Amino acid sequence: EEEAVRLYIQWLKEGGPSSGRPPPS
Repeated sequence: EEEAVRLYIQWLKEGGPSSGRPPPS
């Protein structure tokens, strides 16, 4: 897809909001 979204993915992949880290843009 990209990298931008990909980090959302990666974010989400590691738990997203449940992980702790802020959403990537």
